[PDB]
Amino acid sequence: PKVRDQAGRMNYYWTLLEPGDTITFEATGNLIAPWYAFALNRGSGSGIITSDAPV
Amino acid sequence: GLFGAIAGFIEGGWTGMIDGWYGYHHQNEQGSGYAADQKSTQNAIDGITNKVNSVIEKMNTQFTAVGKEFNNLERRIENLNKKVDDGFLDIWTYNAELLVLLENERTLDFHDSNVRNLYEKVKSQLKNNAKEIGNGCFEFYHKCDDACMESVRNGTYDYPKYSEESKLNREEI
Ligand SMILES: *[C@@H]1O[C@H](CO)[C@@H](O[C@@H]2O[C@H](CO)[C@@H](O[C@@H]3O[C@H](CO)[C@@H](O)[C@H](O[C@H]4O[C@H](CO)[C@@H](O)[C@H](O)[C@@H]4O)[C@@H]3O)[C@H](O)[C@H]2NC(C)=O)[C@H](O)[C@H]1NC(C)=O
Repeated sequence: PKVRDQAGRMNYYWTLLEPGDTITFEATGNLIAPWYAFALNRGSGSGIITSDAPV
Repeated sequence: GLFGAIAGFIEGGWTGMIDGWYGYHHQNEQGSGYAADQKSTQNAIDGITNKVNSVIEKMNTQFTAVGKEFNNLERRIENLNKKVDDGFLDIWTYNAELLVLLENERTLDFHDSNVRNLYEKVKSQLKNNAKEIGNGCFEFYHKCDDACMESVRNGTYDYPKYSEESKLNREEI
C-alpha cells in the first residue's frame, strides 16, 4: 500500500563499528550509503524521556 | 497510652512548658512555673534523631531508571518488564507505609514510657516526704523552696534532710 505516497519501502540499519574495525559495503543497487556517521562518547545514567514540560 | 502515663493517669499537655518534651510543674510560695528535664529530653531527642536517620539510611537513593521500549512482537517481554516494575513498586510502597504505621506506634510508646520513668524516678526519691496527689503530682509533707525545687530536677533530693520534718507533719493526718 502507499505510505507517504510510496509503494516502495526502505529499511534503515545501524551498527557499532569498534575501534580498529573496518566496515565494508558492497552493492549492485539498492544501497542507501552512509554519508555522515557518529563517533560516540559513553556516559552513564543519561536516558530518554517523554515530556511536554518546557526546558 | 500503652504505658498508662500519656492520655492516661496524666491527662494533659503543658502548652506552658516550651523548654522540652518532658518537665515538671512547681508551685512554691515564692511562685509558679515550668522547667523541662534535660537528661530525659536530650535522650529522647538523641534517640528519635537516631531513629529517623537509621530508617532513612536503609533507603539507598534511587538512581537513573528510565523505562524500556519494545516492538509489537515483544509483548511477552514488555509484559515481563511491567511485571517487574509493578512488582518492585508494590513492595516498596508496602514497605514504606507499613514501616511508618508500625514505627509511629513505637515512637509514641517511647514518649509515654520516658514520662512514666521520670515520674517513678521521682516517686522513688520522695516516698513519705510527699503523697501521690494524682495526675503525676506529688504534695510535699514539708515546705520547700525554689533552690530546693532544683534538688528534685537534679535527681539528688536529700530524703533524710526533710524526713524529720515530714514525719511529724504526715503523722497529723
Ligand atoms: C513532519 O511531520 C509531520 C507530521 O506532523 C508531517 O506532516 C504531516 O504528514 C501527513 C502526511 O503528509 C499529513 O497528512 C496528510 O494530509 C494530506 C493533505 O491534506 C492528505 O491528503 C493525506 O491523506 C492521504 O494520504 C494518507 C496516507 O499517507 C491516507 O491515509 C489518506 O487516505 C490519503 O490518501 C494525509 O492525511 C499531515 O497534513 C501533516 N501534518 C501536519 C501537521 O502538517 C511531515 O510530513 C513530516 N516531515 C518529514 C520530513 O517527515
